[PDB]
Amino acid sequence: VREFAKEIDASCIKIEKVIGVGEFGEVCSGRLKVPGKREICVAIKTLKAGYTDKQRRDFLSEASIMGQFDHPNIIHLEGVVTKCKPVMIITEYMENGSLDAFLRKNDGRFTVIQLVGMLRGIGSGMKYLSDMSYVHRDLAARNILVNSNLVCKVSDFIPIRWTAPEAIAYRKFTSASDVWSYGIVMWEVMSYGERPYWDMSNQDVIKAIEEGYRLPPPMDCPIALHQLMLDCWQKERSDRPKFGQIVNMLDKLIRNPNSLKRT
Ligand SMILES: Cc1nc(Nc2ncc(C(=O)Nc3c(C)cccc3Cl)s2)cc(N2CCN(CCO)CC2)n1
Repeated sequence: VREFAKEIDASCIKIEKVIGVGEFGEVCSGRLKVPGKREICVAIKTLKAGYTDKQRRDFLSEASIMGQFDHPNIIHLEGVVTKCKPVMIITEYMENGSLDAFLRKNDGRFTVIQLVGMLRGIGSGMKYLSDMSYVHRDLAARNILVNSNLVCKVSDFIPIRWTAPEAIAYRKFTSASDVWSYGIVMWEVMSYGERPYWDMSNQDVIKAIEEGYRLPPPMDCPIALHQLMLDCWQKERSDRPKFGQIVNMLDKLIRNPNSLKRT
């Protein structure tokens, strides 16, 4: 048996403002208050006006997939509204928005241990997804959300410079190509949201990677963290660490913080 999205009575939802817009539709912030339970802030996603039946189905599919996941580092689904129009997907509200934006607005503001904690959370969520045979395909800081307590959660259920060479060249997407992407996310985090490969063109990036180029340590990045990035970017996908190993390695760095001394 599979999980599913719970139906939420529309009277329990109060939409407060629009906080994002896309080609798919839009996202709002609001409040959810169910009888007997404390009010929580939520995010509310809707389809573009005039959506078709097919679009409505593909939409309620993002919800059914999300309903399968219950982990502290994966965005939490509250439920759906389907008995009323328009259709909506409701999740927890992540107060600090996307990780890329958040770090760029807070350049230099966190400690190494805080940053490593964020990476450990992302890794834990990815271990959970990969455990379940899911492949994200689009792992990047822009697709991670952050709450008030700095907890990072995987969201978003070809970006060339986040994508493993075998996924670009042979369309082979696996957890191991997600691990490559995770390495890029590590670099984004430790650089406070710099653009991977800077001004290099997509073509230049592809050629450089094939010739053995890998990104350098971000400014003031511990060597141990950069070495882990390099492990994630092994050419042969089978040579990359698994997500469980990544999390274990981060846990060991956090437990033995002197290991973060060398830069
Ligand atoms: C675009 C945006 N989202 C934020 N938080 C979100 N939490 C959950 C989100 C989400 O999309 N859920 C979701 C849904 C609903 C359906 C399917 C799949 C998913 Cl994953 S979006 C915060 C934010 N900020 C704006 C700027 N800042 C200043 C403050 O006023 C900080 C806050 N902006």
